[PDB]
Amino acid sequence: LTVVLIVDDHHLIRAGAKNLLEGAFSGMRVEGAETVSDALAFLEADNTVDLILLDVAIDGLVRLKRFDPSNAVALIHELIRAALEAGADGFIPKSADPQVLIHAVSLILEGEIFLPRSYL
Amino acid sequence: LTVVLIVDDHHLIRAGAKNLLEGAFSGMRVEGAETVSDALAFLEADNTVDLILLDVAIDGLVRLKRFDPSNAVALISGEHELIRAALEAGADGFIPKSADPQVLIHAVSLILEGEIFLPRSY
Repeated sequence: LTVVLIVDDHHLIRAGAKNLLEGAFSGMRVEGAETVSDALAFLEADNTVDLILLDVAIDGLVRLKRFDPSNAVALIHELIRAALEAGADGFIPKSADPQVLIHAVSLILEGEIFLPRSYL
Repeated sequence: LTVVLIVDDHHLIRAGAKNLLEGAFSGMRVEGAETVSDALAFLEADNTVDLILLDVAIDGLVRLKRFDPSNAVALISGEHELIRAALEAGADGFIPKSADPQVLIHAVSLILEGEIFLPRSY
């Protein structure tokens, strides 16, 4: 089972991501947290994940990597640049269509990085 | 997929329950929470579970049941008044910490089927 933790303070966002990703991927489970601090407590209690999608600040990213750099963390120019330096595995616009999110997640789960073309 | 949340501040106690339960039941995923507070945040976020195993205290049981009565909640306790208080607050079970692993499996089966486990002591 693939496990993605979405860390965002709007239920609509976390549920949209869950419905999308669980529908597109066969062995996929999406769990939610509302804050960085809630995500870190989830992670201490031994709950393992393949990827964290983290809402946007860089300090959240730093905290989550500090806990366990073996977890991919992707965010959802300066920001992008800063994120990458802290070890972000991706940056997905919230404006991006379903298909982009699905394929960016695939790539990131395979060890690749997704960035928006604006940056590139 | 059956989801059991273990609310216990002790890594080995969590991992012990996860290995045992996932080992015994084919459709089961065991998740952890450090404290009742963290368990209530996880649940408010709209993460769903089938059964909550709470380490022991009664207020925590009370909080969890007022929050989502549709969740079964059983106490796992290192420790008659206590059990009695628990049941009145609606606990679905009380499993001694010193219980044989196989008793935990069978208590979990019963609790999921809508029954109550209580130790013989009581």
